[PDB]
Amino acid sequence: FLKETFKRIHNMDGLVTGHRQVFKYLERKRAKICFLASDCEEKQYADIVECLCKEYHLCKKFTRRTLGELTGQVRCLADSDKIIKVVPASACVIHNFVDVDSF
RNA sequence: ACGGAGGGGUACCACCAGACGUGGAGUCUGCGGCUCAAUCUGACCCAACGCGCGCACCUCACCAGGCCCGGACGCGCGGAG
Repeated sequence: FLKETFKRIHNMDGLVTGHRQVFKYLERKRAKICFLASDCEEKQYADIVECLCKEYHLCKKFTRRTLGELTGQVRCLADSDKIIKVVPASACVIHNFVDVDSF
């Protein structure tokens, strides 16, 4: 599951993408958790995240495209259908947060 | 319609009887010309010329130079590595 609330989040946002955003959201930000891209371009790219997280709230899952799905980071035509390639993301972080059903 | 045709009428944007003026000097203002990078334009008998309701900026159109897109909305492509 996990595919509807993000959308409810996104209308008020809370998810973020790109390396600069996450780190600035990793430090000095209310990082609840984030579903990573799962060691894509580089593990060390994300080992910077895991090391800091375990040194300083999240987990991992293999579903990057979905990360671009719940994220409004794909061109969605008015018909509510897929158009462009679901833009892979990785920064994952969640802020406002406003899951429990999963745990 | 016109008549250096005829007959009736009329009005100080016609005259008689008079008055006050203008055109003469300096100046305010608008108008053609000359000039300039530009001296933004319209209107030319009555029926254009202190008229288009006060130009240091704006007004502002013209002259010499510089920021901005404030390119709505649909199709293809790319885009958060």
